[PDB]
Amino acid sequence: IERGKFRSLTLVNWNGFFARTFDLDELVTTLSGGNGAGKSTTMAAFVTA
Amino acid sequence: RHFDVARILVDQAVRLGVAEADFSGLPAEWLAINDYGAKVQAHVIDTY
Amino acid sequence: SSKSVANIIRKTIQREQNRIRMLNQGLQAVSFGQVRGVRLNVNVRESHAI
Ligand SMILES: Nc1ncnc2c1ncn2[C@@H]1O[C@H](COP(=O)(O)OP(=O)(O)OP(=O)(O)O)[C@@H](O)[C@H]1O
Ligand SMILES: [Mg+2]
Repeated sequence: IERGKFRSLTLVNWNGFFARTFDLDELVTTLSGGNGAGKSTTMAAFVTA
Repeated sequence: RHFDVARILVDQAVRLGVAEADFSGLPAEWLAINDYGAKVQAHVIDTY
Repeated sequence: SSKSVANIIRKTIQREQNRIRMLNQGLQAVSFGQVRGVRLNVNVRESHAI
């Protein structure tokens, strides 16, 4: 009961992200932006962490 | 319709300059923008 | 025979380089994301020039 949750993700001094924090949704978080916006970059930050 | 509005407005707003506070390292808060529980997280857009 | 070989390869390479370089100007700064233009670079390999 009471599954642990990932609350937030922080990027520091990356290409395009000097300092950016995203508040992770409990159910679904949806990145949206044009090609090259850097969404793949964000998932990369996650997984590398 | 509110959602379909919010999105569009943001699409129009983010093309207009940037927010200087975003380089301060201080995260912005989730300000409520209506009843029923809608929230937004964005710094003020200062630098046009 | 070796000299002649080297010569013909050199000529062929030059011709093709020129043709490709002329072709390159068939592109007009395409807009894709942060990509603003596409180009083909052709260059004889020094490792092979030797
Ligand atoms: N290792 C890298 N070296 C140089 N530029 C990179 C690198 N990784 C990403 N970029 C650039 O950073 C920007 C963000 O790329 P990214 O693919 O994350 O964007 P996107 O909008 O999420 O698109 P996609 O839907 O393809 O993931 C693009 O300009 C990409 O070319
Ligand atoms: Mg991406």
